Amino acid sequence: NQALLRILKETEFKKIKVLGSGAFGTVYKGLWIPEGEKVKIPVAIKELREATSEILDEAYVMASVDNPHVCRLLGICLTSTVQLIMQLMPFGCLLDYVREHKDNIGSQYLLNWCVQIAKGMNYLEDRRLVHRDLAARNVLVKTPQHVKITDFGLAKKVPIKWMALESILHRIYTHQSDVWSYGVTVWELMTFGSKPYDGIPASEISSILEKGERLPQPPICTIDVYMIMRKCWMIDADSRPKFRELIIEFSKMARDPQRYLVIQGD
Ligand SMILES: *CCC(=O)Nc1cc(Nc2ncc(C(=O)OC(C)C)c(-c3cn(C)c4ccccc34)n2)c(OC)cc1N(C)CCN(C)C
Repeated sequence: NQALLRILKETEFKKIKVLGSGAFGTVYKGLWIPEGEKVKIPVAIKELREATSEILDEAYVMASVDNPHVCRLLGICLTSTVQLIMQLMPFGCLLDYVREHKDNIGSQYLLNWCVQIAKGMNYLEDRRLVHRDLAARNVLVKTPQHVKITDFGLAKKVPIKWMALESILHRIYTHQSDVWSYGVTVWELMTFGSKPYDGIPASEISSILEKGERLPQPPICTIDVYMIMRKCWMIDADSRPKFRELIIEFSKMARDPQRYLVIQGD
């Protein structure tokens, strides 16, 4: 379906402010002004490094993602470089959000985020799509009660500390290895943005995983919640929970939020 992806001219969008920078490229805050519309849509713009060699085929797939908890590719600008246009999420990423609001985040917010992230991942799995880079930094906040998974499709700088053990050792990526990354993302949220395995070099992560060591229990987590994270990090990938079951588990817990998370002043 070609029309779901808009091909933009360079005159249609302007870059206003830098939001983040890395080896991938740069993400800008900008404005999209389609020619005959007289509207100014706030957008985020990611300019990829020059190719030196297909990604339009992946762009159409990213444009067809149709779920309230996964970011959709709004448009693409094809020159020597490739620039991706998406809706601006005005509250930033969930990683920065839980760090800045570490004092006043209730259990209902946290468990609802876990549900929405699982809903987005379950949608991707039903489309037979693997994300490969699920992390708290890659969950964006449209509104505090509405989050979206971003950066889907960029895979087609290794995020070792979020990867399943079989991804580190065998470079095997499946939906069950996404579940492992989901467990680390939830651990990031429950610790209000702590760095996983802080201090340990990335070259030693596969070793400590092989010895049975996992991320510690967050203090606000009852054992009921922590055992869900623990099951996401089982070596046998098929034993890990499925995103379908994670939606059901966290939905039941979001109905009685104080029973499952112990937060000061909740
Ligand atoms: C976790 C770091 C972060 O995301 N910081 C951030 C994010 C945003 N909002 C926003 N909106 C859309 C997109 C996006 O879809 O980009 C696609 C790839 C075009 C992004 C975004 C996505 N990736 C992969 C990023 C990497 C780095 C930076 C942003 C993105 N982000 C805003 O909007 C204001 C700000 C923001 N920073 C400045 C943090 C806000 N401070 C107030 C903390």
